[PDB]
Amino acid sequence: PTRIRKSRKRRGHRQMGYGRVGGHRKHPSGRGKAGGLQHKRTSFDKYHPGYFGKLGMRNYHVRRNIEYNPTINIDKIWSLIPEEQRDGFLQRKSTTEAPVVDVTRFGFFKVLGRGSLPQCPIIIKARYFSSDAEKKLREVGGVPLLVP
Amino acid sequence: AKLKNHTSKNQNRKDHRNGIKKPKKSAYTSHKGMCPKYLRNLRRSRANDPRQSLRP
Amino acid sequence: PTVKVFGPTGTQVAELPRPKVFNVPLRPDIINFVHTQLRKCLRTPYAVSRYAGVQCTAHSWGPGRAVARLPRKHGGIGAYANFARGGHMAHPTTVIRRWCRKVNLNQRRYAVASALAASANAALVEARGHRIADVPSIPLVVDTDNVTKTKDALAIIKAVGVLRDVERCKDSRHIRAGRGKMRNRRYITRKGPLVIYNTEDVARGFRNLPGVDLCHVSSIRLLELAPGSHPGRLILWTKSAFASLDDVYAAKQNYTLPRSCITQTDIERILQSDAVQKTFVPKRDPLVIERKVDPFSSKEALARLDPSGTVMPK
Amino acid sequence: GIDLKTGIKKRKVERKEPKSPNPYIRLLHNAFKVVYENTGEDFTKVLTKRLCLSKTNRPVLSVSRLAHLMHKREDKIAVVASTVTNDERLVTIPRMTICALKFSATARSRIEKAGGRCMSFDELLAEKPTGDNCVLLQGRRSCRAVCKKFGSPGRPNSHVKPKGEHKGRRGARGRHSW
Amino acid sequence: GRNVAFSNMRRYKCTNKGPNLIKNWFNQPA
RNA sequence: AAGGGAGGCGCGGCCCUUCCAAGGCUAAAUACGCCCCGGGACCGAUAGCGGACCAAGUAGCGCGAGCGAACGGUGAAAAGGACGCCCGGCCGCUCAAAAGACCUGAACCCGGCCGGCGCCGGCCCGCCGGCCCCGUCUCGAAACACGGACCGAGGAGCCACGCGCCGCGGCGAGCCCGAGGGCCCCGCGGCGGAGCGAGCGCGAGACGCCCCGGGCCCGCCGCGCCCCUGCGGGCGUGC
Ligand SMILES: [K+]
Ligand SMILES: [K+]
Ligand SMILES: [K+]
Ligand SMILES: [K+]
Ligand SMILES: [K+]
Ligand SMILES: [K+]
Ligand SMILES: [K+]
Ligand SMILES: [K+]
Ligand SMILES: [K+]
Ligand SMILES: [K+]
Ligand SMILES: [K+]
Ligand SMILES: [K+]
Ligand SMILES: [K+]
Ligand SMILES: [K+]
Ligand SMILES: [K+]
Ligand SMILES: [K+]
Ligand SMILES: [K+]
Ligand SMILES: [K+]
Ligand SMILES: [K+]
Ligand SMILES: [K+]
Ligand SMILES: [K+]
Ligand SMILES: [K+]
Ligand SMILES: [K+]
Ligand SMILES: [K+]
Ligand SMILES: [K+]
Ligand SMILES: [K+]
Ligand SMILES: [Mg+2]
Ligand SMILES: [Mg+2]
Ligand SMILES: [Mg+2]
Ligand SMILES: [Mg+2]
Ligand SMILES: [Mg+2]
Ligand SMILES: [Mg+2]
Ligand SMILES: [Mg+2]
Ligand SMILES: [Mg+2]
Ligand SMILES: [Mg+2]
Ligand SMILES: [Mg+2]
Ligand SMILES: [Mg+2]
Ligand SMILES: [Mg+2]
Ligand SMILES: [Mg+2]
Ligand SMILES: [Mg+2]
Ligand SMILES: [Mg+2]
Ligand SMILES: [Mg+2]
Repeated sequence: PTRIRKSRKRRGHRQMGYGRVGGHRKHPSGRGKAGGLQHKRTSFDKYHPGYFGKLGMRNYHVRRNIEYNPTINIDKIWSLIPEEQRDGFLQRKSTTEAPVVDVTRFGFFKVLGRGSLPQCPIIIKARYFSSDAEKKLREVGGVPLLVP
Repeated sequence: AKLKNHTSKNQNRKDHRNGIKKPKKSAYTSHKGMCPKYLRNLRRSRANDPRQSLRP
Repeated sequence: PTVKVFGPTGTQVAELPRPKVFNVPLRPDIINFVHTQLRKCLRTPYAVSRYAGVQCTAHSWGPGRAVARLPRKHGGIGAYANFARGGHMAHPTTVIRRWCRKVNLNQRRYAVASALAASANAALVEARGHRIADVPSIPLVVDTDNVTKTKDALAIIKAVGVLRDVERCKDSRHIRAGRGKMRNRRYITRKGPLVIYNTEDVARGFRNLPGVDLCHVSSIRLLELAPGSHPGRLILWTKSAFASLDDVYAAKQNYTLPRSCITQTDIERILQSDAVQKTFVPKRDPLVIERKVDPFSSKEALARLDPSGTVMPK
Repeated sequence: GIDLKTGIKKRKVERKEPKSPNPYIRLLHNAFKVVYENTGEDFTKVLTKRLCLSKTNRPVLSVSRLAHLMHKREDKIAVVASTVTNDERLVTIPRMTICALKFSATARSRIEKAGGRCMSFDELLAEKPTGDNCVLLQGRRSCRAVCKKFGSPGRPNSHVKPKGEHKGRRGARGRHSW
Repeated sequence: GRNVAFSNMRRYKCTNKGPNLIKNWFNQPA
């Protein structure tokens, strides 16, 4: 709303906050980003390291759905099991009726190892594992599995 | 035309207006620049003291 | 508690349970925020023409001819400036102004629910402007079931006690005060009751009445519930409308009504109660302040400092 | 004239009232401000100041952080002037009593299903206005992503990342990269 | 010292002449 | 040229995957002035189109290409002004009213009658006291620095998009009126959730009301030692 703005509080002041000595002119520094290596060098080095130059290999066309790679940690695995069933599985730490969790159905590929699991056997099927995700899973009685 | 080259006339008054600041209390104890052979032995000693050790 | 239900003639005929949408907290801040954004979404754009002021040919004469430097038409007439007669605006209006505003779906449902809860108070309906001094219940439910002649529909509104609110609206029609009467907004009337209906034909017999509006219960409008952005409208529910309120809120998928809270009536009660008062402990006695005055003036003033009198009075 | 400049500093501005238009916040703050003036307890004084804060100074608290902090003192009332959310990475919750400004729908369901209680600040006001057997708690005020870019990336003692995308090398490969 | 991220917006083309590059949505309800 | 074309880095070889150029037709969903029709938090006669006025791209200007104005309003009814007296005036008639060439009719400026001889302050009142020309650039303006005879009306930080930070509302490991389909109902991306590395790729728990620091864990660079599926795994050390 125009009626609550700072600029309407300057009616009657000859110069709307821009000063008498300097004033308000068109483009006293130039337009846009120009000057970054000469007269704005003090600005560009203080706040934008690595703005100038080249770095690394280039790919003329990236395949966005090849490089896509979702991930899930082991501390998030038991929340994929619906709440109505988690209690019973913990109740009976079965080796012969352990829960099977296939994480690609939920849309993940690799399993990483942050966190910890409850003391309960469980089977996890995925496309790739990290080394300590496997280590913490075998510590619990679980098995990792690879799936198509 | 020529303009003035240099003065420090008002600069001690600007330096004093917000007080003369002091460095952070934690800069006096920064490990930066101490001997590495002393900073290695410092970590080793504490890790094997049950009153100080923080291993799980 | 149960609401009462009246026949189309005025006696008590039935009882229905309170729908849960009336227990939502009263939020005049949320109703004002939503009413503001959704009343901006009905606007029609306006703008000046893009050629206006720039169809003529004009150029500066320059210095040396004892005249100001603005562009001039052949002959020397001022042109092409906001300070010249016939020139363009300094910054012309454009239709790319953002005319609409966005509101989340959760906050749109809160505003309807808070505006409906305000309608269940006889003290907020009165303070909104309506005449409800001869009304059986302010959650007013009435059994009509089919109304086609305006004459019969006028008879019900009398048979209950909302007759004075529609005459309040009828006797108020007038020509408005400004330029608005050249722009198809020549008359103004005050706003009366809102009839909300579900399965019965009532619209034909109610619509012609001054200051009356019609809402099918499945789609309730916030600009109707809070005219002027003031919440407490008087609402005449048909029986089938009032008895489908909970079904309607069950039809909103993955939605729960907001949590009920306490009022300043409830807070003022607690503080005046023995569980809170028993923690109270009094302040020290406060400093005592006089004005200065010369002790040496009199015997009594001086004696206040030294009673013995070794000190001379004067 | 009078010299009131030397040895004297400029006065300070702090929030002495909430600026929310929510009527439930004004009612509670005005109520706890009253109890402080008739008690002088410093629990009701810190709690009165928490209710004036600006929602970036009131971060959330998760159940797993509370379960961790309230361990070994599980018979006490946690008092939080913010929202309590849920942490699904914790499989089992303990029984506790929490009083908060707001609970998530899923956090309320879990707290109650363990035997716990979800109090409101007006339940707290009625039963325990001066904070007996209560602990005040808060979350990590410096957890926001915005507060991670404050400063001068590019200066040799910064440890802060820049803001946009920077695709070059100059000044970005360590000292002696300019 | 101003610490902003550089805007990645392209300058407007053909604003006062050329083909009309502004598409409005006032006809959307119709 | 004869089987050929393509697979986001060139050349030569071997495969695989997937298509058949150098000929042709084809509705729908999409875009838009003039002109007609409806609507508006738009303008209200120096505004809004240049153009609201029986005759505007007109009158007028230029060899020509071309340039291009100004001017809206009596009253309910024309009832648009009787009779008389002097030789245009007077008197007076119509009308609620002259509103009489026309609604209202401000300022600057002026003519007749009547009164008197700059701002502030005290006193009833012409005395005493104080008072340089404003706006502007400027170290510095009453300046022999510039603009300004007077008066009226108009006359200059608005809007769109992108970026940063702050405040408030709703919901919260989640969140979300895309487009579209049936102020109401349904509605994908996306962003957040994990980082680091040029890349092959590998991938975080240990403490803490909060804040600050310490310690440790993940990646990148280096390096002891032991081993299975091996320039691969494990366990360590250092900036
Ligand atoms: K300024
Ligand atoms: K300057
Ligand atoms: K310039
Ligand atoms: K420039
Ligand atoms: K540059
Ligand atoms: K290169
Ligand atoms: K032109
Ligand atoms: K000029
Ligand atoms: K000039
Ligand atoms: K929503
Ligand atoms: K709504
Ligand atoms: K930056
Ligand atoms: K290839
Ligand atoms: K290509
Ligand atoms: K290629
Ligand atoms: K004109
Ligand atoms: K000047
Ligand atoms: K100058
Ligand atoms: K000068
Ligand atoms: K001057
Ligand atoms: K002079
Ligand atoms: K002079
Ligand atoms: K000057
Ligand atoms: K001069
Ligand atoms: K002058
Ligand atoms: K590397
Ligand atoms: Mg000023
Ligand atoms: Mg001025
Ligand atoms: Mg300047
Ligand atoms: Mg200068
Ligand atoms: Mg200037
Ligand atoms: Mg200082
Ligand atoms: Mg000129
Ligand atoms: Mg104009
Ligand atoms: Mg007016
Ligand atoms: Mg064709
Ligand atoms: Mg005009
Ligand atoms: Mg006149
Ligand atoms: Mg100059
Ligand atoms: Mg000059
Ligand atoms: Mg002059
Ligand atoms: Mg004016």
